[PDB]
Amino acid sequence: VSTLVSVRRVGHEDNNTVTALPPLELAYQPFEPEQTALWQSMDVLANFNTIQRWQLLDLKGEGVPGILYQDRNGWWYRSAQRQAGEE
Amino acid sequence: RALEVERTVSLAEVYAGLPKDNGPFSLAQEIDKLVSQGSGSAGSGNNNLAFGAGTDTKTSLQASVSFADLKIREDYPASLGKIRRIKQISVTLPALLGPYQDVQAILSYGGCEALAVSHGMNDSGQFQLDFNLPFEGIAIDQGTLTLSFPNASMPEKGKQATMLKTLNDIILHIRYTIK
Repeated sequence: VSTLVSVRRVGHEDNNTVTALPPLELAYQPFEPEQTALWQSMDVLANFNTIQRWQLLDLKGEGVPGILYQDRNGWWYRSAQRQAGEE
Repeated sequence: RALEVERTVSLAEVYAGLPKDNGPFSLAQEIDKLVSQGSGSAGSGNNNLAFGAGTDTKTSLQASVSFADLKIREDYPASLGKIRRIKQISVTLPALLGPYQDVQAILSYGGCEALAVSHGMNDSGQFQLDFNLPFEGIAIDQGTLTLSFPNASMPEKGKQATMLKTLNDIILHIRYTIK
């Protein structure tokens, strides 16, 4: 991507000089995945398996994927929620 | 020359729907109670959850159910046939095991009277189930059908003590005829 990082208004005098304003400068959120890549254990998803009938998808709408296990008679769901603990 | 019927029995639904003075209980909340402590019971009669009484089964968690208490004979009118005999029973333990894990469970009745559960996913006893002599003589309205999980005691440090705490239900797929 190209990101617009600096806009400046410049006036030019006739005696080959410059009348300049201080620039409006803009900063963007960076994508440096080589440094900030963090690995974390995932024990929340116990017995999740693509060999059996599990799925990361969202029912109920709700925009964040749940965990659906589906037998031929009943379906078992785990809706995504909020940890009340720390963050 | 027969009427071939399938019936599903959820044992946590059965144990929760016992009458009062017969001790209704949650199967998921009373298995990890009995696994954690040494011994106990849950309910009474034939719809009870306890440990085995005899030798070599003291560390085996047995979840028994009665057949007349299921009232399968009320699912169809008596005008179709008064003879209703079991053809095949399969067990399903929902979402318990991975693709490379095993359960050891024995489904018996009080030869062809017992059945060993291995994967618990529409699991019959057999390596191949062919209807080409399983369960001749067994009526749907008499008897009791128990399911024994061996080594299921945590103070004795058995395997499947940690595994039975993560148990959701026990599902029995009873197939029977109406001749």
